[PDB]
Amino acid sequence: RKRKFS
Amino acid sequence: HRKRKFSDAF
Amino acid sequence: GTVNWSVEDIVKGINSNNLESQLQATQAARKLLSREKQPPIDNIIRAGLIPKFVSFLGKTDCSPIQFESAWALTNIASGTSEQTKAVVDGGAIPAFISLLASPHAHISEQAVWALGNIAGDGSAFRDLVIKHGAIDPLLALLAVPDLSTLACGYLRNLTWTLSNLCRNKNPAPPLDAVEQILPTLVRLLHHNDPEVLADSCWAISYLTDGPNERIEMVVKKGVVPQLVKLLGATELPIVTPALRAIGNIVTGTDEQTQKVIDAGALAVFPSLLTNPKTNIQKEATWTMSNITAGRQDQIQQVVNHGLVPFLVGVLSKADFKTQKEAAWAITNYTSGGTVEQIVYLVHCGIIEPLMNLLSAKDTKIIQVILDAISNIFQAAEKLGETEKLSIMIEECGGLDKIEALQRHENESVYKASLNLIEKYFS
Repeated sequence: RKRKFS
Repeated sequence: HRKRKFSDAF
Repeated sequence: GTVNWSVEDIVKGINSNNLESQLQATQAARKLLSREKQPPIDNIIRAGLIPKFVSFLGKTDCSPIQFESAWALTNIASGTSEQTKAVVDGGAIPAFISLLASPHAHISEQAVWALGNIAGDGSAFRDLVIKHGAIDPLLALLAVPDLSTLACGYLRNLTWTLSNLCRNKNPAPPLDAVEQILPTLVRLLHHNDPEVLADSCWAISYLTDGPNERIEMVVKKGVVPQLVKLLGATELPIVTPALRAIGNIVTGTDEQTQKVIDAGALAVFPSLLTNPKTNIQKEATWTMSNITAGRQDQIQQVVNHGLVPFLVGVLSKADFKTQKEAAWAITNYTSGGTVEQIVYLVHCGIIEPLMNLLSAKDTKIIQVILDAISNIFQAAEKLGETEKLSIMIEECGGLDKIEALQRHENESVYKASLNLIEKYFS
């Protein structure tokens, strides 16, 4: 999984 | 009968 | 100020020989890369900005440009594999590892986040992050007397990044890396935050998915009772990976399967086998199938816990995927069970739902069910009660289904169905 920092 | 690993079941 | 800048203006600011102009332009790039709808990641890569951001990571003298460039790069690394590769090709891995020891908590967290995204891409990048030495400074951030003193988001990011270092196969993570991470993982598994618990469980589910030697490394750490406790949690994001880890452990040796039973896992299965989430019922039935594939004393524990009526339930009505797993659970039970255990299965009403599933357009489930029928008849043969079973199969319309399967396209189905008709229905 990858996650953006919004 | 025999074990099935996650990738061998689905 | 730094809101809605063009890529051209960002490039002009970053190419200036002025640190403050570079900082303002990097923050503008971070804000562009942070927008909800279509961030221009490819445009930023094409402008040659990744090597500039990576050099800004080394500017110890300017902590805001380290943070802005780390955040901009985290957003690029969170994208596609090609976008994560562009971050890695820019030399970002050693630069982020150096930032883990930053005295600024928000910078250190950004580096943790970026490395989790890089490691999360797949096996090669995970192993490359490990070779650059990320594990020691990541674990040092969690080397505190009580995890409760750490900031909530910071702990969640560290857990998630560690779970990515445990993830992926072909190859599985290096054995020494797994041994190094496991004591911290066991500690995170006893933390009270639901997100930390979910990701710790996912990490454990990855480490237990593979050869029995891999399961052993985990089970030896005494985590099975804690996993069974989490198997009973109210939060679905916790139950899902805790069930996956338990399901993975019972694919192991009879001894590893026994640790799951000894920890009281079977007492949770009446609720798991009737859970409103179809994936929970499916994976709980798969778990049951691997326990019925065990020793006769393990099949007896399934019986004692009143789980055979729950298996009759899922075989009678459930999503088809769960029903197929239920068919496997029955064939495994009938293969390893005693005559008394197989007789008990018929008395619980397994025959009618087992026969109704012979109408399914799936060759694999037909083979599995026909094998179970053969095993039940073999038990009935030992008691001389084959006629009593034959009439039971005839009455629920099972005979009509087996007879029709004699003209099936599959060879194994055709042979097994002709065998039952000739042996018990002629």
